[PDB]
Amino acid sequence: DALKLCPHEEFLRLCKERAEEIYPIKERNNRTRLALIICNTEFDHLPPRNGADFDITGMKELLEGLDYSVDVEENLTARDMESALRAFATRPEHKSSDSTFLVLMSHGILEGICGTVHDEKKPDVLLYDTIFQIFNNRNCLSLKDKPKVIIVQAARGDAVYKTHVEKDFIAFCSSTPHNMGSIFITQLITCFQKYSWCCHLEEVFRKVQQSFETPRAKAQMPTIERLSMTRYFYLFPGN
Repeated sequence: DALKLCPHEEFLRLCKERAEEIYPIKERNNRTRLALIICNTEFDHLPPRNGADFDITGMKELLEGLDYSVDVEENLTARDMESALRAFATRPEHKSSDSTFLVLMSHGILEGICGTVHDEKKPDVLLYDTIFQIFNNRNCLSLKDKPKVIIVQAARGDAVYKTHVEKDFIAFCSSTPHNMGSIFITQLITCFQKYSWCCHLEEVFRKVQQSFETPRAKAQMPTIERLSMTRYFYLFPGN
């Protein structure tokens, strides 16, 4: 229904008592949080993803309620998806932000998400590794030490340097095969609305996952992947 807000006194108490345990929050009047939604709905060689407008609308409204300015991209090839991500990573607003969200919705394979022109004979794929590399501690200094939340809906889904430089990420992934709004996005929005005022990000994700704890829904439970957060991320909605 509505995003429940965190009382300002609870925000202050938690930020004072648990300051070393949670990501710091920039004050609301000097803050310029950005979020990005990429959604592919029409493909040259894949079924359409109808009702995506409802998922986009819901996620945009949720993120704006969480005080993110939302850029929406639709129906891009893998090349253009990577371009959009690099452009977003260089935005100067991130300097005066405390965090970001990246929401990706398309068909997917194991290694990444499909662009609009993807075919099995001529693949068009944005690799997940590319996403994490674009925003890592070397390549995105303005988001360094800040939580980078990647929400992925992709139907039909040395490393020591990677472990050192890819920090403060979390990915929340649904790979439910295709067939209004999608179940994963609806549950995600409901749990943020009901719980983000009191629980940190991973507790919200766990409430989402618990909603799939039934015999017939368990196979579709979204997964937390590539977790490298060093603190807990409280959103303090309304603050």
